[PDB]
Amino acid sequence: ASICTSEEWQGLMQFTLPVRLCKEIELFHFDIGPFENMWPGIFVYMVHRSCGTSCFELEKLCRFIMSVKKNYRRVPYHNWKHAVTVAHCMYAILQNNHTLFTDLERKGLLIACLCHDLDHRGFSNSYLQKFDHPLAALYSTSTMEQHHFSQTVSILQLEGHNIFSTLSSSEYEQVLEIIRKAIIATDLALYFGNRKQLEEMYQTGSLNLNNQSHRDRVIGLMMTACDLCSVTKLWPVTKLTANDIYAEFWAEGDEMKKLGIQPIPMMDRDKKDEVPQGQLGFYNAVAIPCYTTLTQILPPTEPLLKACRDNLSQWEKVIR
Ligand SMILES: CCOc1ccccc1-c1ccc(-c2nc3ccncc3c(O)c2C#N)cc1
Ligand SMILES: [Mg+2]
Ligand SMILES: [Zn+2]
Repeated sequence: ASICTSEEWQGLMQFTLPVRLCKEIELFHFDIGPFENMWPGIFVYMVHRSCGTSCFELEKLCRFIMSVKKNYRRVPYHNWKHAVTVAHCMYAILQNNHTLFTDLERKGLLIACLCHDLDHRGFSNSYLQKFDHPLAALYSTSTMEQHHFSQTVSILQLEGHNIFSTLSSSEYEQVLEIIRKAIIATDLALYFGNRKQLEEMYQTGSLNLNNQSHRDRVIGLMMTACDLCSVTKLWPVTKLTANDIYAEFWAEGDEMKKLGIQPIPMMDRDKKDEVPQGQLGFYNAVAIPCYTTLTQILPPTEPLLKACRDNLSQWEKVIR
């Protein structure tokens, strides 16, 4: 794994954060998009507010963040901006439900959100598994997700990067399991089963947050809520993000075509006309149920569902 220069992390320590952004960052609709130079700084701020000013030794934290940034590729969608967008959505969830989660979970989840797509190559799990890529031989299921977690550990086991070193033997193992389960939950393939089980546990009153399996499941749905949060931003932001998702999906579809294989419509740039109906189906089948279940379990997350419904109405306006 790549190591950040000393200039990078030292520049991060002195980073302030405009006072006008302090109130803005707490809101679910917050789009980091216009503050590029501030993103690593935005992450420090979020960790300090949620976990406390002395949770991690500033040196190691700033080293970790800048090295996490350096290991993200210059892909159109699954890049550094995506990692920070996802961590910000988690920050907002955690702030709005602060005491339902422990100090370890809050630090584990923020770190996992930032690391969740580490070293993403611009390719899906279906692609890598179809074209027998080495990563697909090393990890049978949740291919990239298993690699993203492996990349997290590689950054942790770097000189002066171990942000969890002050925890106990027990706690370090706990935080690493929280991170692993959270990163694996970002594999959309696992989501459908997860969401169905939670809807069942909620509608029958059996859901219990103290039950570790039920807990891991709620945490899993939170990771999904964060990973898909572009659908919860203001319409022009959601639109702009859709261009980046497509830029990546269509570059994948192009590689498949060169190998004489027809990609699914979302990865086919010749099928752009079906983008509005494709977005519509995704909202109806994935996004809406995700936020609906999340709102039932964690009511202060309701603005995510409202913003997703608002965007569903927008795609509906595009179709007509
Ligand atoms: C998958 C997660 O990516 C996202 C993550 C976050 C937000 C949106 C998305 C998202 C990407 C592509 C599409 C999409 N585009 C299509 C284009 C043409 N024809 C069929 C299509 C289609 O069926 C689908 C589907 N679903 C839908 C949703
Ligand atoms: Mg991912
Ligand atoms: Zn992601």
